[PDB]
Amino acid sequence: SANNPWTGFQIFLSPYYANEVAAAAKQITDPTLSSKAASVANIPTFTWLDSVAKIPDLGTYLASASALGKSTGTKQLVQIVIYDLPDRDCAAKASNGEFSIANNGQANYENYIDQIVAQIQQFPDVRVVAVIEPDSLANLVTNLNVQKCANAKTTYLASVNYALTNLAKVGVYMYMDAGHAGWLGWPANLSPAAQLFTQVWQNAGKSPFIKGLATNVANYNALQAASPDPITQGNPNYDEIHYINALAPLLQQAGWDATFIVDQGRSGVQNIRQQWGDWCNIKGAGFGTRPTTNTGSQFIDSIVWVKPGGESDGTSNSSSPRYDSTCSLPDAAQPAPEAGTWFQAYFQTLVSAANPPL
Repeated sequence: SANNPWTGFQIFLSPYYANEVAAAAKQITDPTLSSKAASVANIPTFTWLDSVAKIPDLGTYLASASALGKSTGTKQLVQIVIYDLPDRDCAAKASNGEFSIANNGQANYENYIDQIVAQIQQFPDVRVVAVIEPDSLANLVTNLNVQKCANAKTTYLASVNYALTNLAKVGVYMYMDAGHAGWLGWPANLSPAAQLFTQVWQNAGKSPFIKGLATNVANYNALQAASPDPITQGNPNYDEIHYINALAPLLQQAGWDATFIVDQGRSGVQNIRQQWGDWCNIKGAGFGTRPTTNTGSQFIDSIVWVKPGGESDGTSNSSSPRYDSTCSLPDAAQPAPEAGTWFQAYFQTLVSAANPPL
């Protein structure tokens, strides 16, 4: 499209990920690998607003970005993930969301959005790009047979709508999560997905700030695969570019000339999964293509690092109340700590296996 949110902006680097990476790099004993690891702090990632407790951090990042812009002569851009739906991750065996549909989930989520908007409103000289609710709408395409998802459908739609409608009022550029090629990219899922995303876009007023969709968030697919990963058998859309090429025209027909961003933060190593749906701490993952607007596709505004590589996807301890057995599969790195917390061994392998090399 004409307006790529990233062009002409300097991405604000997460200080939290920078601190995690710096602390991680000094534990890496090999001096050469340690310095490659340290350099990861210079690679832009998305900050996950996975709870209300993260909202004050958003405020600090906006204010810091505003001051950095002025100190360096640049316009700054802060990258966030909106990730706090009630009954979050409805098809998972476990979720870490603080809100539940049964306990005023929708009102509580609206207040979470209101607090985010109230921060963003104070810093108009900082641009914000937001990924909207990973692991949400995609479940409403393929997983309505999951009773928790069926029961969450109206709340997911209403809450995502509230986020889109109100973040648009403060000029946030938004990409709705849209799963990945092995979820919604199956040819038979493309039209139901397009119908859902278009309805969501319509309900939120077709705001031009709703730029399109984010794919491969927290996943491991190739953007452009040299040869199909065996996990993809039966799906001609075996990588993200095939998925996006197939989905984009369906959105365009509805009057939404949507563009896309693609997570590649853990895509450096292909052919590491036994089944395509295995998502938790996949062993042997490497850092992938660094974020860039040089995407190789008319439809793709940026390759991004949404999931911050090195933060666990979930614990492998079956005694945890948050335990999801996906995290104990043979292709999941174990033992693994609780979701979101630092997983040092996994980070070190992400560095060692980075492709392109760091």
